[PDB]
Amino acid sequence: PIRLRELIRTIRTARTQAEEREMIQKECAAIRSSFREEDNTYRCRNVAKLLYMHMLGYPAHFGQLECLKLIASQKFTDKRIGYLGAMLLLDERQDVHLLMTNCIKNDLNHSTQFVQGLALCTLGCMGSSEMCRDLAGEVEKLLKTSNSYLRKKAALCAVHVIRKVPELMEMFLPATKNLLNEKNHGVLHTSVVLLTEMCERSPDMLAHFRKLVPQLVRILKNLIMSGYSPEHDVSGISDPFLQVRILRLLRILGRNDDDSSEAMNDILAQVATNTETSKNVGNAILYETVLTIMDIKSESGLRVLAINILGRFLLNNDKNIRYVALTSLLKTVQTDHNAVQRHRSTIVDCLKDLDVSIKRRAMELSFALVNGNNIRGMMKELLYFLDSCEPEFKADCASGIFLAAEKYAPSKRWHIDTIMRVLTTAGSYVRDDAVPNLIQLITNSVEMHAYTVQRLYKAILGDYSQQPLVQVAAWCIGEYGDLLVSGQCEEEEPIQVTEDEVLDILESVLISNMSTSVTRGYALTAIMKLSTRFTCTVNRIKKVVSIYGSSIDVELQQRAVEYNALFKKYDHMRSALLERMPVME
Amino acid sequence: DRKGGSYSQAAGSDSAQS
Amino acid sequence: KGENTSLLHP
Amino acid sequence: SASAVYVLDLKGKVLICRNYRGDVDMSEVEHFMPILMEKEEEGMLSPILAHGGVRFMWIKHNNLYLVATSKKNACVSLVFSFLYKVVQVFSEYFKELEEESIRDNFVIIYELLDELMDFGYPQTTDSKILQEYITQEAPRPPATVTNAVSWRSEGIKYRKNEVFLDVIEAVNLLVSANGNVLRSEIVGSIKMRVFLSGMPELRLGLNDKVLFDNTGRGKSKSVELEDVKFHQCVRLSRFENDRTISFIPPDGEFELMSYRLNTHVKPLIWIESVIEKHSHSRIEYMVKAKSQFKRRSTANNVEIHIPVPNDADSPKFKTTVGSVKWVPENSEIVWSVKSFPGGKEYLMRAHFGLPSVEAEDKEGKPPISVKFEIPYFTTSGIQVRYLKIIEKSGYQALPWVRYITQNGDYQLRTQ
Amino acid sequence: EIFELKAELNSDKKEKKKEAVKKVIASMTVGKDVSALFPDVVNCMQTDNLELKKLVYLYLMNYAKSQPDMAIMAVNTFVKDCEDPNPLIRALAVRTMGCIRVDKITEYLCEPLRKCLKDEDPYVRKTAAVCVAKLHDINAQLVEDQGFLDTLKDLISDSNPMVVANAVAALSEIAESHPSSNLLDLNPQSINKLLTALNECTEWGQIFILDCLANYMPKDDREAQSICERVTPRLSHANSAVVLSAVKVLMKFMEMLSKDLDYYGTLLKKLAPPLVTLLSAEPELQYVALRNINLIVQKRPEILKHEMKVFFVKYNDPIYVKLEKLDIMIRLASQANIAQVLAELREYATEVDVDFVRKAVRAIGRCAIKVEQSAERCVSTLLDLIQTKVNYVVQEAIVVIKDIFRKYPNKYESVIATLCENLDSLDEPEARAAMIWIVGEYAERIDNADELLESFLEGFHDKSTQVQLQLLTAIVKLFLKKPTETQELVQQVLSLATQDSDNPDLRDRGYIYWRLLSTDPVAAKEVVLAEKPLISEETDLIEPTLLDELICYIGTLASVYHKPPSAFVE
Amino acid sequence: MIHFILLFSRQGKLRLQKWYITLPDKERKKITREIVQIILSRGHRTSSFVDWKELKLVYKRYASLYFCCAIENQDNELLTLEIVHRYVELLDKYFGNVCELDIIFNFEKAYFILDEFIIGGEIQETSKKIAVKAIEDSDMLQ
Repeated sequence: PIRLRELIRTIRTARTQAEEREMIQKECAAIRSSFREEDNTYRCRNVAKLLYMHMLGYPAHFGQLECLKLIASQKFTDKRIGYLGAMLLLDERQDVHLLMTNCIKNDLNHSTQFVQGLALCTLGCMGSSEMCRDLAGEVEKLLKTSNSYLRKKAALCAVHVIRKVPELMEMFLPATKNLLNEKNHGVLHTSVVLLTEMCERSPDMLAHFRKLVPQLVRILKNLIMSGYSPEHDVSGISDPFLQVRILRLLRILGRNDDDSSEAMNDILAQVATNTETSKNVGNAILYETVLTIMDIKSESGLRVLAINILGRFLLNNDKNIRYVALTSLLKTVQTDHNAVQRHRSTIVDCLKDLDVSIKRRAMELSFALVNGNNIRGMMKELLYFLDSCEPEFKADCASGIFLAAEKYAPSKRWHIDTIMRVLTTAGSYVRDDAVPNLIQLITNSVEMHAYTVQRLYKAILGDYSQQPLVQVAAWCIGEYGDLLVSGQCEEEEPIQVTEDEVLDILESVLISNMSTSVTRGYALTAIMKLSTRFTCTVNRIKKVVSIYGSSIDVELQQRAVEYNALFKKYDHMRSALLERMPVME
Repeated sequence: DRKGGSYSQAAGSDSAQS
Repeated sequence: KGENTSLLHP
Repeated sequence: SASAVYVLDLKGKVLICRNYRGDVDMSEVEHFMPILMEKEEEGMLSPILAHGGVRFMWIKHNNLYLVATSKKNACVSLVFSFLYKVVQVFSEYFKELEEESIRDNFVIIYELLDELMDFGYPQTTDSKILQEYITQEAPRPPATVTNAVSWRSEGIKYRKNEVFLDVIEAVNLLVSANGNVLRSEIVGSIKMRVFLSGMPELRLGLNDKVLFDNTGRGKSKSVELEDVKFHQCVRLSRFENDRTISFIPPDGEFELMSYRLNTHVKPLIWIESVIEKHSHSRIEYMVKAKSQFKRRSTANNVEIHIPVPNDADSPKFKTTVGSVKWVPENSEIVWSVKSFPGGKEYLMRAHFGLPSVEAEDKEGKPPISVKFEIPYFTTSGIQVRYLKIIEKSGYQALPWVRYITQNGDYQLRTQ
Repeated sequence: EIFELKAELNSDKKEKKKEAVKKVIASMTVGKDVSALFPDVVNCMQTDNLELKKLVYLYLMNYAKSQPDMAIMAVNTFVKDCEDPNPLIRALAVRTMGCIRVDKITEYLCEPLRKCLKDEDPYVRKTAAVCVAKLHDINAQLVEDQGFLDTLKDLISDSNPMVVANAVAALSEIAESHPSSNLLDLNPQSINKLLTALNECTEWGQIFILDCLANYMPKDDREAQSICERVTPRLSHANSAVVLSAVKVLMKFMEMLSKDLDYYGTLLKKLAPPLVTLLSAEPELQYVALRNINLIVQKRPEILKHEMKVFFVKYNDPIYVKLEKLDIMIRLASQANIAQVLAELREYATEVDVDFVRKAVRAIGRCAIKVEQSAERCVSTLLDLIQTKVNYVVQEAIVVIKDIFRKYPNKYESVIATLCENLDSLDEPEARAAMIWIVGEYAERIDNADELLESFLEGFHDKSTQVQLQLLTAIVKLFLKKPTETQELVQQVLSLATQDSDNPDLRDRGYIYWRLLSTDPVAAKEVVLAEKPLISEETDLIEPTLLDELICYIGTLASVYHKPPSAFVE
Repeated sequence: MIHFILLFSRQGKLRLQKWYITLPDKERKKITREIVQIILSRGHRTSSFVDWKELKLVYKRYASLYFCCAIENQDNELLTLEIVHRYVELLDKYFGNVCELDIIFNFEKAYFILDEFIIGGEIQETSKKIAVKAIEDSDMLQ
């Protein structure tokens, strides 16, 4: 039985990855040999070594039955080792935790407060969809006890069961009633967390849980008044976790009612100005209070105080404070949107910050703050940010710009120009999913087609490696070939479009190696549709279709064969099915 | 002695080929 | 080394 | 066309660097480690890396990777040959290739790196010749480098003239799981330790099939070597003209010639192994080894590696001759036999447990490899005919040679 | 520290100076920015002991570009050292002069380079040849003004074969960067002279000697025959690069040789054993050998036609070698060794490398497509692999079957029943789409084609664009072939892809299918369900123009990457 | 609730791990590797907050070994930092001058303390002395 410290030293003595793997295998061989003999004296050391090997990156599948056997053992060290193994290497998808239900039930009624607590913690950490079904009866029994050290564990187990089984919340309603008078801070915090979870799960208990709002307000006021305490007082803040839980419960309660908001209005006002934000706990409490006020129907003064606090925190040099302020502003975007416009300069400056999280928060705030009047002004800033954005932020910036243009675009021409600029500058950053949205937007607009067609033709001849831009240009050509070239049936004056450059471009795109089989299909469809849309270049695409009918791609080959068959046997019926597709929202 | 086969003396040339 | 140092140094 | 030859470590730290052209910035080595990590984690890791317009072609040594940066279209083969020569020189000078000598032998290492290659073009690679101009404990360079003979220093004098040869055989057999042998190649290795006085011109003569046919004796046992690779001392023109192997042996042990021809004979050892592996219950290893080699030959240190289950524990071995041990580090049954007389038959019956819980992922079937090494046995039948040791001064040489037969790529595919 | 080191280096005691030099070298190697002390070490440079002079020269070379201004205090020392009686000191000084990347220092080094160009010591001659090339690379105009081209040309026609090889390499490097104007090419006499010193060149000198012939283009068979006869002994060199260089030279010379003569046959016969020997090199060189074989395989595939057993990948072979082994086997795959290739592929499919398994599946598919005589064996192997119940193996087998059906579907109706129930729950887009295409095109041997497509129509609007298009095509084909059991299925597909489908290409395809169905369903049989022509397989052989150019670039980066030298250099 | 907590060293070695979400072993390893790469590829002025996979990944290492957490987008950000600081202080008080060496050798004690402090991703005891007393009583049981 090698000791855990000796095994750790041996592992640390390994330098090469191969040497470490060899040592781990050598230890695991002895561990498996000991396990196969049904060892019970030094089983704790073997379990610890197996857990260390699994954490170090070694398989531990064979060490599954040993943990179950040690769980139902009688030694305290063996029971603790088994519980740790079940918590670490055991999960719902393991399929070996089904037999652990009997062990948990046996240990759930144990007189010892440590074995029962360990079993409850293991059940909460590795709760399964079926384990909670057969353990719900025992969980409720422990929740009604008067054990302070076990009340928190019972509350955590009930919360875990409710999260895993939302339909089991009905059995916890009569157990949590009249439990807000616990003197212990941990019990009160667990009760508050359970009440918040029950309220967030279903709204039926909101009315029942909304009557205790005065009790929660009184508890919060007492906690605020009792600012000195040996336990739970960190950095001058007493019960920061309890205060955060109370603020979250207040924010989640009365968000659509006036009585609940009015009852907690005094507490929010007192905490909004009687809290010290010098430490991180105070800043977190202030942020939670601001979020709760924004998420509830509070008074105008509370909203003004929250706006002032957010403005003050936005100027803080701390990265965490700036991120919290940005998150609060993003959350309070729809609510108090007029008051959020005062931080436009701060939002713009945050985009140039050297923080990835800060930059992302600033970009999100700018995207969410785009209105129907600042869209034109913010378009230049968005384009500048996209041009000088990070490689991982270019696609997100382009998607946000496209969404803003499609939502509150000042005009179709301006929106079309912005979309074309984004496509030309996005390059390989625009997602292929936005291509169908752009196609639908182009099809919906039936007033600006000549300028859009000319712009697409100009931007498609220069480059063709942009898959989304190439697909958009091909779709535009297929939809408006009759408008891109006007009166191009025969030779005419030298213009931008001559009825032959489009066919050459389509052929190059189809035969170009920079094709993912999606742009090639769009080009083939555009060429097929150009037979009826364009009549100047006739009898020329048929040869290409016949030649393209032997392509390696099965779908491409079938499309080429169908096009050749339509051109060679349904020449009169080719135009009978080339009508424009319907346009829908 | 030596593992892998005892060393043997080598000739000077193909005496049978002149 | 850098590992024997305290996590918070209190 | 390497730009800078550098030596890295297992932690990404460059133990030593030696720029040859200076066309590549020294900061590109930092991106080599992340690039190698990305390639290894994605299966695209290769010895020839590429940091944009600069290629990092290098091999992995015992403890560090000798990465040589390059930017132009340099010869990758030339870079690999230079790296191999540098590794050989380091092994000859330093008995160990680890970080302990890199940080301790820098004084001579820097001088060797500077003298070996100039402007990316190596000039000297002989460790014995280089030891006379660069030492770690300087006179004019020896005339051997300037002269044509750069592998035999003149003026060497010894009390006796004894040359020890080693006809080492490499029995490589690739037997499929169906029982048929696919790749069965035997590569000869004529390694000689020449220790004489002066600069003798060795005239190697063997019973080659081509030589026998040319002389008219193509009817006796003649070695049919498909590929024959002579050393640098061996004159290519002399061998190409009339199969005349005339060359100046070096001072020390070196590989003169290395024959490589296919083998169409039955395997010297026939292994009949079975796998009675129960479904998560037990396993059986009915391994039987039959020696097809001559009874007069004994395979010293026979090690037939039998890959057992990775998660197998509490194994029991029921064999006949030889010690069988399971090594958890390698996860296989080591059929170790000290002396195996030719024609012997060893039968083994393995029995090991298996966990009830199945493994998360498959582990594969490693091939069974035998480590038979039977000395004084020439499977190819090639025998040394003569060795013309000629010296200007005139002395009576006492050449010696031994034939050693071992197992090379003698792996057996599992079922 | 720094002050103490400077004081030690500025002392008159050699015992302290050597220790200070060693400490400075270790600090620079340890990763310490010691360039600030360059002027301090400048004074302690002219030392009689060679141990400290080499360290000072190395520090100056490593601290030359960093402090070019402070390097102006070494020209006099270099000039003084360029005349030392010891050849080693002169060679070291010449090497240090060329290694200093100083624009204002190389100008004054022309005189020492000219003096050492005609040095009697072969080491001095090699050092001067290397320094001339270094100066030309640093400044081509300065080298041209110094008139070192004439001296370099005369170096090849002198004694000292190592020095001759070094001069040839320097001239090749200079011409490599040159614009091809005033090339250093030589007549057959120069080639014969180089061949005479080729047998006396060192291991490194052999490559330099053989690289010169890579540019010369023979014009007659007699000259080509002599060149082949002289390069034949190079195939018996222990150096891997020398053998590769000889093979490349022989391949280049074969472009002018006549296949009617017996020289071509002898060269082809004498090259296979060399390839077999090179294939047994180090694992690092295994990839290079495989790349060289692939480059030469597409040009002269009649040399290694019988080399198939050696192409089998070993158990301990590297991943970069294992992947290339499959490509080599596919390139050399033929009906003679079709059974061996199939057996090797079957063994390679039992491994755990997902990338290796995919490569093996692709190689098996390529071999089956290339040779139609083993189509049945390939189909049986694919069926066995599918029955192996491997998700990645199942996807690979589905892809291979879909590829084979499009090429040889005339006798592929016997496997549709087995593939009808083959665990169609796999969500791989490459396998689900292939299965849908096979079902649509092969909806004749399966009586439950309509039922199978029902499961794939649940999420057709959100599965994928290619998957949705394949499903729509299969539904259209089923309706055209059997419209009794798929009459409502076609209408449902049209409604889902035309009303609830926002894909532009997919919407257009659905509208076209609906128009064809509503215009002439009979004509849809001859329009949609038509006999497509023979599918043109993607040939893996490189273009002849690139192969000829790639032939000259052998053993370099352009051959390993299979790309032109100008498409990869920066 | 904290989805997972991982204590990783500066060199990339992980000294502690506790995930409250049932995920596959390969998926968990990939997520841990990605988190290590992101944290190891982040500067000292990144705000100690990362939005990875819609999870507020907060990084706050007080020594060579760093700390990580996975909090859903439904609670405050400073709460996670306060909880991490409180856990570090409790571990230091229980152990006494806790260093990196004691973490590897005393991983079982750290796991027991974490289990007794946070269960299911949520807190179990807001105080700092009651949890220490409970841990000491449990350890003294034998």
